[PDB]
Amino acid sequence: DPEFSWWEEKLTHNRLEVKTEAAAGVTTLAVDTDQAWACVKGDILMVESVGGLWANEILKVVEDPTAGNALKVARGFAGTTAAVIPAGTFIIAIGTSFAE
Amino acid sequence: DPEFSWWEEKLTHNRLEVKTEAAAGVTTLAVDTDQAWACVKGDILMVESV
Amino acid sequence: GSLAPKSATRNPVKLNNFCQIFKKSYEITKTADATKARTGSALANDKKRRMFDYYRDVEMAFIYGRKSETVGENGKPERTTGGLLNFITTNRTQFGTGAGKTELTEDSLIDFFANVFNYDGQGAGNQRIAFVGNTALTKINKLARNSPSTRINFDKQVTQVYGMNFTRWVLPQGEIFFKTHPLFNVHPELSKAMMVLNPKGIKERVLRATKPENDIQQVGQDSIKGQWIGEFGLEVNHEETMAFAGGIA
Amino acid sequence: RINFDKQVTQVYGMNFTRWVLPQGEIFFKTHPLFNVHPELSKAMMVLNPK
Amino acid sequence: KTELTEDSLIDFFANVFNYDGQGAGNQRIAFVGNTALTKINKLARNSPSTRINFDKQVTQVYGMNFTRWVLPQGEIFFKTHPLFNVHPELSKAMMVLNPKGIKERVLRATKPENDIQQVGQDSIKGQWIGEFGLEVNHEETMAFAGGIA
Amino acid sequence: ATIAGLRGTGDWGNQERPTDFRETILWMEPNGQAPLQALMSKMSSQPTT
Repeated sequence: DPEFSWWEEKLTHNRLEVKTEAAAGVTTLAVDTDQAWACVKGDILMVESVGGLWANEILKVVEDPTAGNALKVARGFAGTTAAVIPAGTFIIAIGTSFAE
Repeated sequence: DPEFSWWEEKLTHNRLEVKTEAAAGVTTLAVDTDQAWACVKGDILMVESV
Repeated sequence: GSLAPKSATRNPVKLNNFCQIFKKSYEITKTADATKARTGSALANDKKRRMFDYYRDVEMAFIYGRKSETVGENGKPERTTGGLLNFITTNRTQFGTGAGKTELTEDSLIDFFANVFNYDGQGAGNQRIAFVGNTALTKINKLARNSPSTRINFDKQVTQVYGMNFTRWVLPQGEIFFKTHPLFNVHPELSKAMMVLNPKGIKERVLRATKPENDIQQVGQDSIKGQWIGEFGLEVNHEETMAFAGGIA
Repeated sequence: RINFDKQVTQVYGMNFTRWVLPQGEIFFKTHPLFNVHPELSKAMMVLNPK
Repeated sequence: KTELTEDSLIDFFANVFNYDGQGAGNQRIAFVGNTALTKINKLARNSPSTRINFDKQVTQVYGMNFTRWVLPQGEIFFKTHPLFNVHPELSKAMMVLNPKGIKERVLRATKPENDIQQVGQDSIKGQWIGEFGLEVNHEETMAFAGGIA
Repeated sequence: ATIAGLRGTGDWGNQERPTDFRETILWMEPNGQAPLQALMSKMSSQPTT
């Protein structure tokens, strides 16, 4: 044919970006468009910072998202300290946790 | 078990830390807790300096 | 002619860690399973992605995990294992410019590496293995190249090859080998990380090995569902022989 | 540095076609259509043939 | 305290070679901590006339590890003491010794001893006992330094 | 015996469930180029009366 097509795909991290200022104790976060569809209940997320040494707050998703830009989380998970999440902070997934 | 454990010990110097300032003529020294058990009668100790 | 002295003794220290449960699942309708697609079988494609996600999650958990135990939503215990960063407390530093961050120079990097060789421990020897990102390795090569006392020598003409790539650092106390971590290279910030460790001091304690599980869709539903499940944790012995670094190198 | 033992003799200049960096290496070749054009001569396209 | 440079280190080292002593010779043995050895290597590497020469690419190895220092009057051999390494403050200390000038005088050698518990007591007791001494002949052929860092 | 709901790892009585242990001690020892009694090794010995 005078026209031809092909498909490509990559495998990478599951990374999200916050869009609104989130104070400590606020259990609902806002992300970019359709970025919440990639997380389900039981995912463990961490707040990023420059360089390595990610000893920051850890979040856990406690309810399956119903919108593409909203997330319900538990703050201070795994004994970490809840802290203010700035406007443009990134968030990355670091595993999965379940009860017996 | 969902929980596991292990033990470690380290062979090193015997050091004690003073806790309250002591004059030049006081024979009793205050140290941190449980550190005094390490020493017995006849031990020779020396003051540390940088 | 005095008598014998009194006796004294001491006891060791104890360490702990937990096991964690990991789950990943995939689902597809029975109608879509019969349909033919140009790309290929949809069910087979999904399992590849979910395996990649599962392995990546396990790796990240053993690197950046934190130890805790709580009561779950059904009243049963929920546990998370702690990674290397959790156990490494003596030797960890953040390079950079600003408050709380050390300026990165050749001397600072040399001082950072010197602490891990004070105690022999067991099997540690005098060599270590470090995992880095591409940015950190490039910074280390630049630090070596930009040193005032380093030169590159050509005979009468520049010819054949030019550049730099070395992976071995020699110190009076020991020696370091460098390799790059594929998961570090992709991320921007993770490429500025360095992980020095001795393999004899780390082991994986497993309660239930990874296992596939099938036919977990709701009864009477027209779909196919699968899953992967495992329970296992991490053990680190002599943290004084290991170090973790952040910042551009 | 470019080194001569005690006196510059028999050759001088520069001709190399490999660049090595920690990630990989680059090989350079000259395109005949690029050489004969003034502006095209300052062009570099790095590509994976496969 | 004395500020530390390469010249200060050389001046410190030079004072032990003025006298021949008990056939000491032109060599000495140095016991150091890790910090002092690292500082000595850094001082050697940072000299303005020092060069490290790769041929065409920084390719295989980089760093520094040497244990011999040469002086116009003699030379020094280094070696790290395990006890100095552990202590934070002992790691920045140096000992310059002449091995033929130091001896150990022994009256009673170390001996295990058993059954020290009291008669009729339900326990086990043991101990180690000895009696030693030290002799140093020519103290001006040797040196001691601290806080090299 | 009787506990509300299904049994878990937190439901045994006292001392019924022991955890997992590595039944030994891992020793940390000073590292260096010289022997531990470095100064003792270099000297010679002579008896005294």
